[PDB]
Amino acid sequence: IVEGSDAEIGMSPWQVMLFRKSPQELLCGASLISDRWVLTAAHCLLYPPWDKNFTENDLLVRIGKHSRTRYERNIEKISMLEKIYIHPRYNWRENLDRDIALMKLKKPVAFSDYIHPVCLPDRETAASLLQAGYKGRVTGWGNLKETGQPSVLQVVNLPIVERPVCKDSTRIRITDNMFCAGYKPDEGKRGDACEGDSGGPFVMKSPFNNRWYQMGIVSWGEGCDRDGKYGFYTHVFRLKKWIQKVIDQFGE
Amino acid sequence: YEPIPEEAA
Amino acid sequence: SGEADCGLRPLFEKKSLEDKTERELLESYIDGR
Repeated sequence: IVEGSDAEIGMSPWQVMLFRKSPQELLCGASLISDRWVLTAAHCLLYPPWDKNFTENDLLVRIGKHSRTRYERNIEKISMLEKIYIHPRYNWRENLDRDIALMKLKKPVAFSDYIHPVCLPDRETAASLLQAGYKGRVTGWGNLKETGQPSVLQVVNLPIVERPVCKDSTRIRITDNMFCAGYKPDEGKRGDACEGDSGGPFVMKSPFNNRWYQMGIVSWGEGCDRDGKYGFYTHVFRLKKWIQKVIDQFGE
Repeated sequence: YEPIPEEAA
Repeated sequence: SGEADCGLRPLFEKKSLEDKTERELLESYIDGR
C-alpha cells in the first residue's frame, strides 16, 4: 500500500499472508472465506512468462497477523495447503482476465478475535454497492513505494471509477470480469495497492446489514500511485458460480 | 523475518 | 454471504465499536444504513 495507514488490531480479520517456505518470503495477500477455504489471485501462483509456478508444498498460509516480519507468538495460525484450484480460463497470455484461485487447507482453522471470514456477495449486494463513486477498502503488507516495506499491515480507502475512464487509461483490453479503482488527478487525494499487496481483498461494508463483503481481488495496475492511472481488480461476483462449484464438488 | 517455530507448523 | 457469521468483526461489529475510517465508506454510499 501506497499512501495508506497502519491497520488497527482486528480491523481485517480475514487478511491472510501467502508465505514462501524457502527462501522464507512474502508472496502475496489472500482472504479467508470459511474455516477451510482461502481466496487469492491466480497470478500469485502461476505466471509462466516469469517462470512462476508454485505447488502446495512450496507454500505456507499465515492467518491472524498484524506484523509483517514477526512470528506472532500466540495470535497467528500457520496452515498447510491440501489443494490448489485455478480458474480454467484464467488468461495469463494476455490481460489476466479471470485472475482468481481457491486454496483448500489441510485442517479447519479456529476463529478468534483476530481470525474471522468475510462474506461473498449475492447478486443484490453487488447490484447496489458496485457503483462509481462508492468507496471500498484494500489491505496488505506490500510496497509503500513504486520504487519500502511497512512494519505493520496497511490500509487504504478508494473509490470505484466509471468503466469508460478505466478503459481510457491503458492500452490493455478490460473485461467484464474486471473493475478499476482509484482517485483521479483532479480529486487530488490518492493511494493504491503496490507490489506484495497482490491477491488481497477489496472489501465493502453493506449499509443494509452492516456486514463486510469482498467485492474485488487485487489484480494488476501500471506503476503504484501513478496519476491518470488505476488499479484493476478481479470482479468476484461475476466468478461466483465457479467458486460455488469448486466448493460443491471438492469440499466444505 | 523471524523464523517460524518447528512448533507452529 | 461469504460464509455464515461472515463479515462481523469480534472487535468491532460484535461490540458495536466503529473503526477509525469506516464512516468514510458509508458516507460515500451516500451515507449508509
